[PDB]
Amino acid sequence: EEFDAIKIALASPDMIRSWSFGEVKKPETINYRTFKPERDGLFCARIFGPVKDYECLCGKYKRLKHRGVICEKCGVEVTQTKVRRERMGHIELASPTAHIWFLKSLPSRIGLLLDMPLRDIERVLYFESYVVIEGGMTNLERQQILTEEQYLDALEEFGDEFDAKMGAEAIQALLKSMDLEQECEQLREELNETNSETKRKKLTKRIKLLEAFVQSGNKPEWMILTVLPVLPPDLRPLVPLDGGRFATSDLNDLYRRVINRNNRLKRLLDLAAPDIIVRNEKRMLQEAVDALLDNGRRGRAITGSNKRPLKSLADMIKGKQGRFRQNLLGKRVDYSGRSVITVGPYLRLHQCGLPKKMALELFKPFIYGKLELRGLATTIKAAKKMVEREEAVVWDILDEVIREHPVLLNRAPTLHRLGIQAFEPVLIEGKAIQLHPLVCAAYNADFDGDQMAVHVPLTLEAQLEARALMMSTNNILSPANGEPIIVPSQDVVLGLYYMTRDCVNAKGEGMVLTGPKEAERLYRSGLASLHARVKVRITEYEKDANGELVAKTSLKDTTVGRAILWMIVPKGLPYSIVNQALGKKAISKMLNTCYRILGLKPTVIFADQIMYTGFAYAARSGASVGIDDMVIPEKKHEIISEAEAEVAEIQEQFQSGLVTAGERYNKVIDIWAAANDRVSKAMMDNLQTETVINRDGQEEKQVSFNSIYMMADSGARGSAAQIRQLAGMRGLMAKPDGSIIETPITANFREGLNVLQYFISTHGARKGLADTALKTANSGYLTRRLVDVAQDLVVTEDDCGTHEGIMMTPVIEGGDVKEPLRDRVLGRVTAEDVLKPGTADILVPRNTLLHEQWCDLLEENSVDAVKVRSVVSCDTDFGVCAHCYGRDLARGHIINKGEAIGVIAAQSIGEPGTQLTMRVKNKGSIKLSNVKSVVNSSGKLVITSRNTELKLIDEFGRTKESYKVPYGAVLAKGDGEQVAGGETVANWDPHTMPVITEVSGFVRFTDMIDGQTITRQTDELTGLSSLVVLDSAERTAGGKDLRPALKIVDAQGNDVLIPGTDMPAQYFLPGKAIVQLEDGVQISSGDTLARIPQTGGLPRVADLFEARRPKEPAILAEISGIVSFGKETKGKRRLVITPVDGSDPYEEMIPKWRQLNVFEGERVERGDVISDGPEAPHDILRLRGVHAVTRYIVNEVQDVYRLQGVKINDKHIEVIVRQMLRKATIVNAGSSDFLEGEQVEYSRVKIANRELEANGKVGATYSRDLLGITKASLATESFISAASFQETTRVLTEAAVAGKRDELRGLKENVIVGRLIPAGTGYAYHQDRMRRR
Amino acid sequence: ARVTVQDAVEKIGNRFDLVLVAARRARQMQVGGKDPLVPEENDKTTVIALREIEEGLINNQILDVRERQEQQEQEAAELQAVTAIAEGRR
Amino acid sequence: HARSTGSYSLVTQQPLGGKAQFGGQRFGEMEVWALEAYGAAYTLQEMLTVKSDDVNGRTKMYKNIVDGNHQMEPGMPESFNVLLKEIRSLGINIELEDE
DNA sequence: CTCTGAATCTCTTCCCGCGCGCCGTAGGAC
DNA sequence: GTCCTATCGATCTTCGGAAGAGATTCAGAG
Ligand SMILES: [Zn+2]
Ligand SMILES: [Zn+2]
Repeated sequence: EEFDAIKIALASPDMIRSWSFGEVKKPETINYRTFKPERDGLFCARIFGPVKDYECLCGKYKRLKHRGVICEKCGVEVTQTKVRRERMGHIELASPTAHIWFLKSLPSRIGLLLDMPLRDIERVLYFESYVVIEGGMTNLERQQILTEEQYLDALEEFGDEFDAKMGAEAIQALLKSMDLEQECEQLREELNETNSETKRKKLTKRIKLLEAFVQSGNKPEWMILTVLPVLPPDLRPLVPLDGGRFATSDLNDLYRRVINRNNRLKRLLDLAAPDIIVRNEKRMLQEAVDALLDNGRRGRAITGSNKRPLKSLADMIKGKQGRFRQNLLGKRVDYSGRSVITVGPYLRLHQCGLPKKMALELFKPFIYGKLELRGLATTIKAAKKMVEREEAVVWDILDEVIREHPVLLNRAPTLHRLGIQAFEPVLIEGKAIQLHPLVCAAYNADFDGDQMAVHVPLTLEAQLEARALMMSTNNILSPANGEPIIVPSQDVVLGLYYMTRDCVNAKGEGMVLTGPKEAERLYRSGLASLHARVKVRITEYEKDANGELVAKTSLKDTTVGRAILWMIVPKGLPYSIVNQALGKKAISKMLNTCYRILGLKPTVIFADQIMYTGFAYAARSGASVGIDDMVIPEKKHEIISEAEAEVAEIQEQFQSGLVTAGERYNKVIDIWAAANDRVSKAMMDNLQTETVINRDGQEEKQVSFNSIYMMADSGARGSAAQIRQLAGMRGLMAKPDGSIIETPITANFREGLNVLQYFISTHGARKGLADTALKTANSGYLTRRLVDVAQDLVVTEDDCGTHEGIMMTPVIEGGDVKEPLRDRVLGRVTAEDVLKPGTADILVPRNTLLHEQWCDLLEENSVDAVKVRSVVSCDTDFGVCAHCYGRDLARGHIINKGEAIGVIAAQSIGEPGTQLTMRVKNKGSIKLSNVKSVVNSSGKLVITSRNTELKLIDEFGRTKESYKVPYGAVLAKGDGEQVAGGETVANWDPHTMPVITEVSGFVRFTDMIDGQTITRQTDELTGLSSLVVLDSAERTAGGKDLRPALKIVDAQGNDVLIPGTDMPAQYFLPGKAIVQLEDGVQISSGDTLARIPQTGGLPRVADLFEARRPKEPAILAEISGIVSFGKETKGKRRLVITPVDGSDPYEEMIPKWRQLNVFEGERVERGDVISDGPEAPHDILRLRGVHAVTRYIVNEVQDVYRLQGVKINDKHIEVIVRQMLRKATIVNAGSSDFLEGEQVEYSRVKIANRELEANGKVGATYSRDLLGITKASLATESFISAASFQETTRVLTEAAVAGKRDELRGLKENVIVGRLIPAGTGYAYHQDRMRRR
Repeated sequence: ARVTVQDAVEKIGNRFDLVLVAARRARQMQVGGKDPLVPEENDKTTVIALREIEEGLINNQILDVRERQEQQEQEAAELQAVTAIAEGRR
Repeated sequence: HARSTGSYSLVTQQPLGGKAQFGGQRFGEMEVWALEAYGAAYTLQEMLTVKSDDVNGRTKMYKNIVDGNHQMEPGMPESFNVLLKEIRSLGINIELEDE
């Protein structure tokens, strides 16, 4: 049936009877000897359908001639047997029964509606106590549960003026008595009666549930099951096994238990069994229904085997093995196979080799499609036989069929889209799949026995889509960043490095070659060496600004290898790229440059030719590796012999008591580290110096042709950290607790490691292996969360028309910059007109894409901050505008309308998740940001600001260094001084926080008493002490309310006033303070009154996206103004923030042990830090704005990848951020029909406010709410996507009671229901449908 | 054979619209097969479609131009039949 | 191993899984995400309706492939209907809608 | 006397394929 | 032997998860 929406709601019992075709009565299915289905059972023929294909069970009719008629020998209706899997039945329970889901969801829906605790409703339902209903003229409330002894009281104290039922009957009577709308009105007016938010929130939840039930056609008693439908039998087959036995079926046994119990209850109720017996039977029946529905939510699951609990309906719905993730989202497909791959170097970039047998077994029908068309076979019957005969003509048919038919290859797992690609197949004799070398990088495919699967696209559109989107040559750029995925392989780069290298003296040196071709001849005639230095006439073509090549020819000083390689580089590049010894880095840009100039078609053939030449000349190289090539520097034995001795000296101090325990350790380890550095440097120097050659006279050194050195230098394999362990020393190691081993592994793998050294190495080896094995799961879970939170977003519009955006600046932290501006802003469109450095002059138009040329133009100027449009700020409803997203990183142009950016971004973020771990510097100009500072006695600039940051701008006018300076620091280099690198810029006390005054004047211990607020310490070191201020915890109110104060005093009654300020120079003391300037002491400006003494990898980002609150929440101040204290710390301290104007009495509780950045009079603003530590993304969004929280998220998730060397385009993160805060909470209901306070989807609230403001009525006011991905994925308005993700047993009830309806918008739902996705070609089809409407 | 499709992508300014147009044309050439506007090389219609696009002689509009016109021809003969039938009854 | 056509499972008509049984490769959720990363919608629709799930469709596809038509009739994945029954077996009335 | 704090309760969750290979109603009454 | 009924309706189902999130209780708290 054609459909356009899916609706979910509660099922009324008469609706269930409408579903059913019969009532199952006998709990029997089939005979244990004959295989006929027993009538009126779980497999009744006349209820669900006949078992035979087109014949009735009774055998009266066996033809289509009697189709649709009803037999009277057995009662079964004869029709297509398939209908047997669609017809349902129903069991009419002898007594009502509560639906387990609605009883025990995350809240209790049945409990919430009646406002009755879940424990008490369960106690009633399981026949433990009575509950009085319609109590009438009795002192018994509306529900007022009462026990049997209490009931025994009411039985005689009152007569029949009260009613107290037990079990589901009482709950059904209560539901049937629910005056829903009147109750909701009364409660929505009672909400205003009290301000108890602790109860107001759950009251809002209750009224929301009541409104959802009122609006929906659902009725309360429908939460209590009365008729239980039975699943169609063909969906729960009782399949036989080897021998005369049938395989056990989980659902069948649960239904059998329910039917038997219910029949027993009916039998008793007919025979008038005593109340105790009928109550026990009813409880057993209720518990049996519980086991049938959601087995496991009971006290204990039932089982019929060695404690293997039986799977229930709810068990089959959800779960990793459930339908959603087992058969709908991912399903096994025909026309597919798998095999072990191997490398075929002869293949082109766009080809792959497949076995003849696999080709025949996948393209079988296509072969038939020729056998009839060729007329060589009569029909399928002979065509299949001929194919079996593997006739030599059939191989010609296969060679014709497979001519231009792509095949899809994908390796498991496939983290990113580059793991699935289309290839043009070629037949191969063997059984392994021939894969291309350059492609193996994309698959992460090591050829050490790696299996890979092939899928055959059948239809025409599938073939075209494969060839146009998934072909190998269409995926040369990585979608995660502007980096080619055809990066040259490990072996090829070795060949190119060997070919283009130059030696001092070599055969055929110094002559003149008339052209590259001749050079090649010389090598192949053996007259010249490949590394010989020679002058060859080179000719190069350069395309003009218009785009036509200009030929220029010249003499060039170069090498024979480079001249040979130049015969492969296309006719558009300068010779300087090949005039250098190429390595895995140097070659890569080369290839990239081709795509920058020539285009895709020249680039692919150039890559293939590079691979061919590299393989050939690497084979000619014969760069073997042997034990003779691992060089131990001779000085190493000395470097050890000295270093150990130094440790001995560090030991001697410990042998003399001249050092502490820890200092000995941290000196020994540092000395060993220095020795290791010396050993490594000597080893590297020896490796490069091992080559010295005679150039016609006198020895001369040069770069080393050592095999290991060429392998390392070319970047193929074995970097410096590898050669250091192979030829230097293994170095230090760490214990499983991470402690540095005092005795390093002073050996290297060329020499033998001893038993203890190997055992030490095993610690780190197993730690790394366990890290990999454990992180491989968290990475995948993060990928799933990302895809299920971002599956909705598609580029569905050209321009949204907005003008906002985000400003991009180079990352300057820890001094020098860590990344340039070009990387951030490349490929985005400008937000507003870009101004020339200076004033009144613009440089780029307001909505122009900043491609490579404009990025170079900006880098030419001194532009550091550029505002560009971002996907988070785009104002497009239920989609994302194309202009914000900007460049498609895999194409280079602007992103097309219809691309699924969400899944691409999720894969881009999640692919490197398996690479993480689960366990002044230069001269410039001084700039001060947020730095309010005062002049001390000496006139130095000492900071009076706590958010002070130090920014340094070089001579060419851009900031290159950034620093943060805490409160109380003295700025030696300030007022825009120019200071050279390494010259101390500022000074600080690294241990304690000092407190300083503004004026110079006398002081007293105002309102302070010895013993009450200060301790008469002695300072045993000298006997003259600095008084220690008593804490709030160490003293009672006699010292807490007597807060220490060091207010500056003068004879005039006031201090020298700052213009416009009336505040006296009042200063105070917090706890743990150490104060020297006692009474009668003159404190000058800038004098320190007193002093107060005092991370991760993958989880650091996983909790960041989930927006988990920090264990140590750095409290940010809100509003603005000047802070204050309230009452002191008892239980936990209380403080108050007083703005200049507005609501002065704003208070907030504060932890005692967290030191405060403000004490009593510090000017404060929204977001001002009161304590150190990580912030809260929720608080940041609430206090500093959407742009601020987006910047925080992007930077704190990029700091994880930058540390590990992974590069991901920042935009790929912002999309996920767009998903986190897709919801908003209403501030004022306004003219909108929205609730007074409610969280509504931001798109809906925005469209409603747009139309409302168009009509001039009061639009709603809202705060965008940052939801972590794990919750926001389940918070969508389409219940199918949420229930397909997790907590299905919860969502399938929350949406059920609400009468939810799905419009099937999004990708996952359309994939589930088997229609075209709203993306790509599917988006094109949907867009055509909507425009033609 | 086609290794790349960049030229056609430059012709039809979208990576997906090219797929759809080529599907239309290759379906035409396959079922009720109209002869292609390009010399064959023992190729499958799929690639032949991607051959025609690069020559710039097939797109949406042209196909629409054909389809509508074809319909008119199929309608025109209808009149010649109907009138003839109306004549033949007399 | 490679499979063209063979055994089909009973409860859901998806092809069997394994080597000792003539089964096909499983198209996991990650592969679906990768296909959605490209604009390939027809590929996904075929892969999850005709090749695997829609019982009526996968025969009509067979005839066309033999006939040389290369056109699919997707219909609706049978497995999905099974899901509905599993939910319709509860106290939940979930149904398709016209508009 | 409850209110609006914490604190202490239960529930949900945990990568993708791929192969082997076994192992798979029970006790009691006519 | 067959075929039956019922399912610790006189035990103790495992202690080598972590966490993260709510939901549910309590506790000074005025
Ligand atoms: Zn019959
Ligand atoms: Zn936009």
